Amino acid sequence: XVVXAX
Amino acid sequence: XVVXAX
Amino acid sequence: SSNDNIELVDFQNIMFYGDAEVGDNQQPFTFILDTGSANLWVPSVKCTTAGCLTKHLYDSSKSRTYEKDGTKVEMNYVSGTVSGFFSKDLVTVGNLSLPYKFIEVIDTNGFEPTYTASTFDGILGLGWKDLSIGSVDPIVVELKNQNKIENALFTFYLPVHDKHTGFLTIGGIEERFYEGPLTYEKLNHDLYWQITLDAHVGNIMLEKANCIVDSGTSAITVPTDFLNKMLQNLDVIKVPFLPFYVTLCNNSKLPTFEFTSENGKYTLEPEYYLQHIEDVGPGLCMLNIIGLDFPVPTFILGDPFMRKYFTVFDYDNHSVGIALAKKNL
Amino acid sequence: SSNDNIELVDFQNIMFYGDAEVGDNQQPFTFILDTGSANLWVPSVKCTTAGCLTKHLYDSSKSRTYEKDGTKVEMNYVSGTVSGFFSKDLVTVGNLSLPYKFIEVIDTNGFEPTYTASTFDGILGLGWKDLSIGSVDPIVVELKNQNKIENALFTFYLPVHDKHTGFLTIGGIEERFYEGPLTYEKLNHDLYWQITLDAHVGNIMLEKANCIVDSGTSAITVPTDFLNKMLQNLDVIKVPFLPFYVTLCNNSKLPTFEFTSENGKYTLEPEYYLQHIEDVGPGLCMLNIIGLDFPVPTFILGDPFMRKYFTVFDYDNHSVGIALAKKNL
Repeated sequence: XVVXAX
Repeated sequence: XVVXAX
Repeated sequence: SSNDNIELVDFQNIMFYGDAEVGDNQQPFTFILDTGSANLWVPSVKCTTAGCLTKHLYDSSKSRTYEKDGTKVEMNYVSGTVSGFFSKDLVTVGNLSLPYKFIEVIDTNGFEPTYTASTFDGILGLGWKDLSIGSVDPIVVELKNQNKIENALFTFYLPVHDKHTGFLTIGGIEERFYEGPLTYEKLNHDLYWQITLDAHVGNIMLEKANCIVDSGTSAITVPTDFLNKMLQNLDVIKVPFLPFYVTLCNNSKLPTFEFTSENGKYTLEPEYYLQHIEDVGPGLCMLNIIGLDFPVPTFILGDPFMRKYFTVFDYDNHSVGIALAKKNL
Repeated sequence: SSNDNIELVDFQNIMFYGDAEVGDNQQPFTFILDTGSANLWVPSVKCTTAGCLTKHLYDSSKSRTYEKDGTKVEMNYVSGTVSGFFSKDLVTVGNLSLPYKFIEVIDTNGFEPTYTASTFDGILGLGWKDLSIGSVDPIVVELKNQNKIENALFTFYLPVHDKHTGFLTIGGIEERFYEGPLTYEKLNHDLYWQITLDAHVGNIMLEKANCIVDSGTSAITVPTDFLNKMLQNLDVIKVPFLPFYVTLCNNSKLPTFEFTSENGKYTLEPEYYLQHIEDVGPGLCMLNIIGLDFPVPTFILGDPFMRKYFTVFDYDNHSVGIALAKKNL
């Protein structure tokens, strides 16, 4: 897996 | 996994 | 003989590749031949990414038939993105050839680590025009319009590791590739090669499911909800924080997919869809059924389905033909 | 005591959650507390999507301090997307509280399978304003601007499953959480908590790498080229087409990550980036690492880094403080 913002 | 177009 | 055949090589019973050429000189390339997309691309010699350094690269200055365009394109897939610019050149598929709009890719990082890990150079899309970027008419459609082939159709007989190579056949159907009847399913849309089938695994049913037949997908993909229901009947091992599962390959409780239409019944047993990981443990497999939610409930019948079933992709009749693939030629 | 603390509980041994509240009636929610984003969102009672079924839901009608906005908004993460609309209400973190703009999420289908597979309700961003959608001042910045805390900083001490809980501390630094001295690294940009460090693993070096300290990332994220070179002769199995890297836990070749500045040296030994997968096979581990390319070569120092190192996120001084976390409180 989980990778958090663009 | 691989999933090919949008 | 009489149809244009492109030999296909297997990669670990999980994907396959076939070669084509670009430019009037040779310049060979290895492609994922992909019914789930509608664009051709090759890594440019102007690509300096770490991925492209291991690949066969397309030099446009080595080709007289090349004609510049330069319009910027970003190609998006479920599994990543590549970018570049449109070019045009002689694309040779098998013994056939035609001037064709394609993409010279110069950035591949959005397609890593898959690109570097694999031995293909590019992707050759085999979908419908509305799926393409830059409204490109499909190769097979243009070839029949130019009278190089009898029918605007192509055919996939997939390779099976330790058994046989495969073929992409363009222009006609060859009986050598299958046993029993072909069954035709009408497309529900001219976009992906997408057909409507009732999908069931026991009492888990999704009637009139949208089913994309996709040679560029390595898994069977199902709605996440559908996968969750299937997992309730299994005791497989989830990989920490990844949507992947490990099983013994001989787990007798693993599901057999059943896809049914008015015209035919198709089944897909664990032997076809599982990904063996013998280098991790004896008789170990990845489940290789992936949850993927489209706006409409959708199954991607990827390579695992196509390894069992010979498939005919018919532009003229807007259908997919399905027949049991011959176990060996 | 003196600073306010949110207790943290591990999720599946790698991520962690903490609780906070929205509304003047203190509606509680479980959050990923995410230094890698800058928006707060909670699923609304107005949510219609399947992922909301198991979640705590925010009901604006039950809170007197609710202020309507309704501006539609999509929140995009590397791992998925949620959408809904802006609202304003009292947000309570610890027993600190403030009126705050947040997103009422009504559609979670773009965040599956993660959302349904997890037990958090929402995400509470702890990054900088420029990373936000809707130009939202960070909670900890606003709180200091409103003079509710001494220092515009917060602190992470991560839980360890069998051993101890963790804490998000707002407003001050507590010596109990770390041993030895804190070392401070200045942000290269006020966006993510991103600092410049030389990254060294094999004889492989990436000088002046952008390193994002991200509590909402479960892995160490590494440039794909760097990862590929890292793994060359390491006796690690990459399962074809998966970000799934399998090794003997006791593999003697596994290197130690070394991130350095003029100020400090931070290492991540195999014990910190390996996850046991004994149920897959005896003595097996997976590398909790993935390849991910940003426009600039970037490492995400996610939870595995923060599990080893106590971290201070200092808005006033635009820096990250790093010290070895105490093994036990």
